[PDB]
Amino acid sequence: TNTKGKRRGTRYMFSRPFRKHGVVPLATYMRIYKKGDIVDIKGMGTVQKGMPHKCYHGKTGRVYNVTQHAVGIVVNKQVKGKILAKRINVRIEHIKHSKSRDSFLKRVKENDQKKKEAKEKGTWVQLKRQPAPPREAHFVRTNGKEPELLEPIPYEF
Amino acid sequence: GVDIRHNKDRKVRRKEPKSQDIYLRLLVKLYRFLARRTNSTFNQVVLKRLFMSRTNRPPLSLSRMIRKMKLPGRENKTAVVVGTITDDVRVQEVPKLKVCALRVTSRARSRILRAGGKILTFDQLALDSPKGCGTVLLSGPRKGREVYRHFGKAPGTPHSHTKPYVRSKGRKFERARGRRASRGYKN
Amino acid sequence: APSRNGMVLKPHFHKDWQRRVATWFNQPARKIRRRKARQAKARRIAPRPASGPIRPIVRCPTVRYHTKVRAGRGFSLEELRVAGIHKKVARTIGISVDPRRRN
Amino acid sequence: PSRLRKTRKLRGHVSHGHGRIGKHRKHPGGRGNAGGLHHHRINFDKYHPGYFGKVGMKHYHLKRNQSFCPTVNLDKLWTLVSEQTRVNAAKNKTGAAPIIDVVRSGYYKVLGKGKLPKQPVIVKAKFFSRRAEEKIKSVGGACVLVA
RNA sequence: GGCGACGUCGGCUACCCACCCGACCCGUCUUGAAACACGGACCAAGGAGUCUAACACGUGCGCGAGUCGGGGGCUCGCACGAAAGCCGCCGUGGCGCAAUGAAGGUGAAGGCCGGCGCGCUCGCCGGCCGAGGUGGGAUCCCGAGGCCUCUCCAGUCCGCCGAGGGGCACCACCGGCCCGUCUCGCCCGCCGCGCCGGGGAGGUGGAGCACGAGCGCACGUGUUAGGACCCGAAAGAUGGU
RNA sequence: GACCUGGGUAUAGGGGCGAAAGACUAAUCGAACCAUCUAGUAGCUGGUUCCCUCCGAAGUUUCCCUCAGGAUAGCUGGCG
RNA sequence: UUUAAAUGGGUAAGAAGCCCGGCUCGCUGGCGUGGAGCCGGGGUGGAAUGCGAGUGCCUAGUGGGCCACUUUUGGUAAGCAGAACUGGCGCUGCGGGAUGAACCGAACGCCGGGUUAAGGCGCCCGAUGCCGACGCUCAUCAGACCCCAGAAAAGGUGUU
RNA sequence: AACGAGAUUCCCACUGUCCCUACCUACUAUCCAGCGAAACCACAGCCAAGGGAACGGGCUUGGCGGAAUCAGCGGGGAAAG
RNA sequence: GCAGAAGGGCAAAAGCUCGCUUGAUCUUGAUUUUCAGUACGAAUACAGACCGUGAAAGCGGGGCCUCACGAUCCUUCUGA
RNA sequence: AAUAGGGAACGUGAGCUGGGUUUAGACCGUCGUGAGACAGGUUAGUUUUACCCUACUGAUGAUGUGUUGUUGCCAUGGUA
Ligand SMILES: [Mg+2]
Ligand SMILES: [Mg+2]
Ligand SMILES: [Mg+2]
Ligand SMILES: [Mg+2]
Ligand SMILES: [Mg+2]
Repeated sequence: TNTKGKRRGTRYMFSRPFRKHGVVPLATYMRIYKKGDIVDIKGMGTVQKGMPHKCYHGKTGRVYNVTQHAVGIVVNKQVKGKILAKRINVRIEHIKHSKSRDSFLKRVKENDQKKKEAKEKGTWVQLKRQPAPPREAHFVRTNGKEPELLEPIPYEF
Repeated sequence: GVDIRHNKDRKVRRKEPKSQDIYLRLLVKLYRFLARRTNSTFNQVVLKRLFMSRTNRPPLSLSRMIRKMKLPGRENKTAVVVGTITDDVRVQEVPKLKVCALRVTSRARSRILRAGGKILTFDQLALDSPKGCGTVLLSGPRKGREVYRHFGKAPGTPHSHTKPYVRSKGRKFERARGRRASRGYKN
Repeated sequence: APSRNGMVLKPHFHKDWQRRVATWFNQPARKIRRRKARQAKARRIAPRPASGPIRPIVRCPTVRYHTKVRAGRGFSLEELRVAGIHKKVARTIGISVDPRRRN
Repeated sequence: PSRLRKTRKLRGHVSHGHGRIGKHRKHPGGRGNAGGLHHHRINFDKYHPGYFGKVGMKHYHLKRNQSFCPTVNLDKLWTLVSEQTRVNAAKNKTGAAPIIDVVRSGYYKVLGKGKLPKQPVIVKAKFFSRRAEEKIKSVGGACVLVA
């Protein structure tokens, strides 16, 4: 019916984007992945060996195995009525470091150095974040001039 | 109308035993009085185990009880089990521990008493320690049943280890295809 | 026709088994019948011992059972030779005789 | 107990607990183990793997008496004799080790299972394992063979 | 606080009637039936999930590393007694207590200490215990501290208690053990020196071990084989008129 | 007149007889009638008997000589 | 197809974390290197809202569906054929749409008082029996309330 | 050639087949004395339109709606078998 | 241009020419794809061997990737 | 005068007829090895029931006027 073949709906996503073809740059290979690193999957098109599947392109998993040319990644995959932790072996060119935790690893750094910064000074800094509050009762100035009158323009073709 | 629930909202525990044993009903009337009146959680755990099935109240061998009471600190407390105490043949000597159970067996209660021990019921447990103070309550291995090793994923599933229902263990009884790499596949 | 996890069974009922059924309703009445046949025989041979002759010592054949001792059929015709009693006089005095037995 | 079963409570309900649409008839999917390769195949794998095919050698006329040996492992080795004599030998007179023949208890081969107590024994059996011969020599015992 | 007799007071159902409002004939297959879909003129009686065998799980009971006389036997000849009771060197046997390999066959205990062989990735002796360890874990133990009509002197009690400890069952993980195979390697033993026996170290296959939970009996549910919830073919065969 | 007809007699069921229509064989014939195997089989139609309380679907997945049927996962209830 | 939304998909928002010191390794190897494991130790307030959760066994029925916005394929079209998302009908009464499977409101234990939703208020028929406001419109085929149950191009010195 | 209870076309003769129907006769039907069934039947029985399983008798909105019956009749009951 | 259908990919190249070769070999598991998360087929990351090639880093267990195929029983050959 | 076009379950078979179509006999042509096939041709081929309910058509009568009779009026329906 609808051709259950690997690399099927990937006319555009296993394609190098535009005017970035050629042999791949070398800092991609000089990336260091350890166990528990949070990596995100993006299959390229130049390297043919370790592309995961189109099910995982765009998703983000965790490293449990490090090999000579690849990395074992456990990702969550949505099958019909449940998710499953699938462990997929992906070569090193199709992954990169996900920055998705690195705004949390900055504010565990600047939180604990600021926690003891008030412990030595005796204050109540309240380092837990709040979402965007309603605006402060401010006081606008209209110094000298007048608010400009605008009116809806007529219709023309 | 109010919400869109699936109506769980009927808790499916037990509020009284299905057993019509009148001696066991007197223990419940002893301990559901104690559970609502003494502010101890010992008498809530003992009271909910008197409700439980014969399957959920497994037996406890006499060698786990002396293995789980030779721990540091347990030397002069009481062994409590809502369930039976069968003996181990495997054990050679028995200490002088103080126990308490529904129904110790005949050979096990001969061996505790030779060694200087003392068997109690839940009646004279309640008069000695009403709060449950100075007790080590134990349980038998409730997944020790042969029923639980047929439970799992499915025998043909890969990495299953699930023991299929065969009418006779032996050659020619569920060993050919789906069990070895030659005859078709191995699961 | 099957269902989830259960046995795979071969019931041997594919034959006209309802004409060949055996009901043990007479089995009380045959136990008191064969008691009376023991009692009415025990007084017919009145001085003689009930359950008849003396039987020999016999070791059971197999690897499973050769540790145990069983009553036999009769004496081998060389015991009666060595014990010194005739083989046609042995069974009339109360001794079971088995002529096909080797020691 | 006809009173206690489901058919006295299902009485008044039209289709007796079987459905309007499927309307349970006689034998919808065959009789017995029919279709174990065709339309009941997904049943026979995942619950009966191995059901189809030869796997071994044929042995005509086996007897379940030549291949007979019951086995005791060493935890149940001192329950073959009295309780009076596991404690009789232990109270330090001499090296008088009691006999334990398993063959009058109904066993042939002696297997291994640890924690044998430190008393010397002699044990009469027809067969041994190489663990059981050296758990006994570990407590200064002897492994005497019988036939 | 007031009012009312020999025909009046109160009352309701399978009573009858009247009015307002609402209201199509049920069963059935079906996406949908009031249907121009089928069955139904009316009434009484009959009328359809049963038993038996096997298996699974749940529950109750008895005993429990065991368990069960079901087959026999015993008792004086008793209606009820085609019962009940008993046996025990009648437990033969069944199921469980050990798995595993096609088979030959083999066949489940480790940790701490001290010593020395090149403490040499390899090891050996002895003692001490003895079913490992990690993370959660009901319950229990200890608990600084705290809690009452006048301040210093002391003991049961009680409740609050930060923290600490031992951790049941179970779950996840690591380690070990047994059987089959695979690679790698050296050593040991002699009912007799071999196209012998035994051991090691790694990885794997198993329905395994890692201080046992089964058995018998009853009931409920589910499935199966039997006429199998009830009724229904066109047929096929055997022997006859 | 290859005529009409009585009684007697012969042929019998996968057989008979047929100036042929698959006609006729006891109101039955493209295989009689009786009894038995037999309560044969049906994934197909019809029916399936008391009350109240609580929970409450699916018509989709994968395989099948599969397409009016099953097995399997989902959905449900019951027990904990 | 260079560019490229909205809607959408994954992940993170802590003690299973952060840090320090030490021991193991037969892996790695200029290196007391690298990395894994292991032991001991140090300090918990780490988005908003809501909610008690976890897990196991047994398991019936079902496996013909249909509809409506929105997005879509085949088709001249269809109360047609086939998909996507959500709701509903089937399984579901009630108020309204006169009528009704699916529209619109709202879901239902048995009743009294109150108030509304959608829709309405000449009379059938509850409620405008208001001294309702401003305009438009004359039909010899007037018009008249989602789905929805009848119309187009073109034209009129008919009137605004 | 002869012969067809065979199929067909024309012509003569003849006629109610037709124009186009009419009248008479018997036996009924019809009424009475006697005797007397059966098929069939959810409940039943006046319509127009609307909606609806798209062609209602019942339902909605209208039209309207007097007992009890007799001889006929073939539209309907998607009439019966 | 890459054997052929398309799409993706590729320039001191995955294309052209040349020099060597047989890794298109032996063996155990895991993972992915379809999926019930069963099998086949195809594939990925390893590991232990024995090898090729290159100065070496290395690369290589069939074809630049997406297809090119097949249970039980039976038969045949090979293996200790 | 004109010989307009349609509808009413392609109005109308318990109203008819049975020519056609559309069973079973037979013939011919083509097709098929054959049994047989062919909106290809030809020929011969059982057309059941109303006494029910309504509708329609006629026939008595019913309600009301105290009873009963004669003479009348026209609501409404048909209409040539
Ligand atoms: Mg019901
Ligand atoms: Mg049911
Ligand atoms: Mg069914
Ligand atoms: Mg109906
Ligand atoms: Mg809306």
